[PDB]
Amino acid sequence: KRISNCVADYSVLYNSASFSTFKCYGVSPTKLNDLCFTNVYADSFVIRGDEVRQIAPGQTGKIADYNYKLPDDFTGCVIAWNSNNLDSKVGGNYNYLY
Amino acid sequence: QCVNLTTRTQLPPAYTNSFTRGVYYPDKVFRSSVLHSTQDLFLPFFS
Amino acid sequence: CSNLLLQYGSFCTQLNRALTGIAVEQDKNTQEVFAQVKQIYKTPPIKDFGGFNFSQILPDPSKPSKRSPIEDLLFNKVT
Amino acid sequence: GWTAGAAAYYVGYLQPRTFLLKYNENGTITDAVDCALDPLSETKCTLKS
Amino acid sequence: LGKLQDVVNQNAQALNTLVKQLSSNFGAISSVLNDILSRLDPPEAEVQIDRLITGRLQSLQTYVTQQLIRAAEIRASANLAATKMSECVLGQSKRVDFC
Amino acid sequence: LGKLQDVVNQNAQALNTLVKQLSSNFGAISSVLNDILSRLDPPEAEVQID
Amino acid sequence: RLITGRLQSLQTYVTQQLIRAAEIRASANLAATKMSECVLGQSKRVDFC
Amino acid sequence: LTESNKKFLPFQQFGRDIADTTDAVRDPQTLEILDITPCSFGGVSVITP
Amino acid sequence: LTESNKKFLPFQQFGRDIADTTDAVRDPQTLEILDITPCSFGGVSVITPGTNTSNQVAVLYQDVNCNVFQTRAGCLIGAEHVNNSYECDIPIGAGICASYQTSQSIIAYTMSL
Amino acid sequence: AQKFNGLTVLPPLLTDEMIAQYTSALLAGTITSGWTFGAGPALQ
Ligand SMILES: *[C@@H]1O[C@H](CO)[C@@H](O[C@@H]2O[C@H](CO)[C@@H](O)[C@H](O)[C@H]2NC(C)=O)[C@H](O)[C@H]1NC(C)=O
Ligand SMILES: *[C@@H]1O[C@H](CO)[C@@H](O)[C@H](O)[C@H]1NC(C)=O
Ligand SMILES: *[C@@H]1O[C@H](CO)[C@@H](O)[C@H](O)[C@H]1NC(C)=O
Ligand SMILES: *[C@@H]1O[C@H](CO)[C@@H](O)[C@H](O)[C@H]1NC(C)=O
Repeated sequence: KRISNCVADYSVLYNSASFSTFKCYGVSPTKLNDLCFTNVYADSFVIRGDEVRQIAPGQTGKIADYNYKLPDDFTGCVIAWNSNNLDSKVGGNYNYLY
Repeated sequence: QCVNLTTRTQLPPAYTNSFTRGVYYPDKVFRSSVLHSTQDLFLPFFS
Repeated sequence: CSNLLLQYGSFCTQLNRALTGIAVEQDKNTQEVFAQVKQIYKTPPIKDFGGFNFSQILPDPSKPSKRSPIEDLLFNKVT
Repeated sequence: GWTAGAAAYYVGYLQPRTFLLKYNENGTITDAVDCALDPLSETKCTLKS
Repeated sequence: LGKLQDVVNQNAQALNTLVKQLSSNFGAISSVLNDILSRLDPPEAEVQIDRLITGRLQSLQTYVTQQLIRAAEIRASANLAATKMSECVLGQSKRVDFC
Repeated sequence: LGKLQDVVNQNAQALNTLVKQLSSNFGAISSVLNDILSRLDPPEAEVQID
Repeated sequence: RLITGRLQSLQTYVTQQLIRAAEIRASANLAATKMSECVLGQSKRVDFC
Repeated sequence: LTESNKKFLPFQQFGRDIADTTDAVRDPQTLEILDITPCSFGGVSVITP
Repeated sequence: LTESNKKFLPFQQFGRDIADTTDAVRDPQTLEILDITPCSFGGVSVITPGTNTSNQVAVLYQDVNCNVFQTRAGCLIGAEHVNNSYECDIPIGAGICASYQTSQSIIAYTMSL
Repeated sequence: AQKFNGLTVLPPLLTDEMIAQYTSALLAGTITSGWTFGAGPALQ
């Protein structure tokens, strides 16, 4: 996703009190809105609970090296939360690939 | 839609020489009375 | 940036003192080359020096500047 | 049977080279000097003059 | 003139290069210190700002050396000019091939 | 005397400042090298030593 | 660290060479004056030539 | 932001100098060439009798 | 890999020098001693007559061994060599200069004292 | 040698031959003219 010619704050994106993990190397929350960025991109995907550890700058594995390589200057904030009541179903949900 | 052409006699392509051509502004800044160098994609002179 | 400069605040002490020493030495160089005499000698109004023409090195009153005609050429020659 | 008038178009490919750009007081480009074309042109762009 | 032009051109080139130092990263991810503070947290960006301190300190430390060396040679030049002023101008010097 | 006092004071202030250089951390977490060896293991405190 | 380690050896040699170039120039200037006075004439400066 | 006397070509947003410092920028809306000059110059000195 | 004239003791493989550089190796095929010498020496240099005088230039190599004249200070190309000697203005090295004389081209000659 | 790692040595503009030829002319002028050759035209 590309966001251009738009105004977007992030206080509403943080006070939901529902995100399980919050790995944001963009800025500290108080100083992440006063300054400017040129373009905010969105890379959304699904992953298991044992592979969120490998999504970090400077780590190896089977997902962070073969699907999405994180650079050393990975300022992209990773917001992760559990929504297992919608994207999974009984009988085996195999619609997601990796 | 499109149609097809028929076989006819053409002319082979020729090769000429450029003379100080293919120079553009490499950036959107203003510079006055300065001689600066940039590393971008340009057409070589006398190529 | 200034908080981490305190670990190298001693380094900035010599650099400020070296340029201060350089600047005061450049100032001191001028008085050792030009200020040999402590009395300003005025050029006499009589220009009869036995045939020696001195208008080229002595200052001229035609211009507001006190520079000689060869000094004005020297001033404009170097950027 | 057709006619196309008279035209001539030139196609050239760009290469990554360092170019020395000259600017006047109006801000437009007057001349350009390459660094990998001539040894004389190399001396011009290394001396930045 | 060469002796009056090199002392000015060498400064302007040396003064220009100090500006050129701030345009280099010194092995960091950015040149300006404000960017890494605005795109990374200060606890994590302490390494990048520290290598910017060392790179800019060394360039300033380098710049001080040749300025001190350039101050030394002109001090020799000013001493030579002072001796020539006291001898060749303020009297007649018997030193042959000196004035 | 000015030409004789500067060559002693400048040396003395240079000798004094070398002692002052050992009181700075240079971006580390301590000034004295014995402190990090006492509270941190040498495999981990190698970067602070270097 | 190898780049800055090999860098740090260079200006130490360069500053050393610049100081050595300064004293050679001072010695060359002294020899030039001795050449201009002691050889190309007779110098009245006692205990100099 | 002083009133300058030099105009830009109608495709450039910034403006630099010989020392490569951005000291001129045109406004996105009113297209006004406003010069940039810092305020903090030099230090302070004390005269003691 | 030049053919050296120094014989190695029959228990060694490599060979160093006063400057501590591996410049001598023994080929394990039939035990011959071969020296090691780098092929890239120095850099390039360009001779320019100056503005409003000429347009052509001469290319000088610093320590590279080879219209083209093999000078003492390397290879000089683009400048002809003349046995006559005059006063020079553009220094090159080792008592040889370059100048633009008589059309007219860039010449290289020994500097006249 | 010291030239195997790119630390080349630039030969001087004046070699030992013409420096010796400088000194011979300087010696010849000193013994045949005194100091007038160093302060103008060479007398005898
Ligand atoms: C000293 O030399 C200056 C040369 O600058 C003489 O001034 C020139 O005099 C001639 C004769 O009338 C004029 O045509 C020139 O225009 C003058 N030039 C300048 C720059 O003033 C001056 O006359 C000489 N004085 C004496 C006493 O010989
Ligand atoms: C270009 O500069 C000249 C001054 O040399 C000036 O007279 C002229 O008007 C300028 N061109 C434009 C389009 O303003
Ligand atoms: C340069 O190389 C040629 C051929 O390779 C050789 O004949 C010549 O002697 C070499 N020059 C020197 C100075 O060794
Ligand atoms: C210069 O003259 C000498 C005289 O014997 C000759 O050997 C030499 O080849 C000449 N050089 C040229 C370039 O003609």
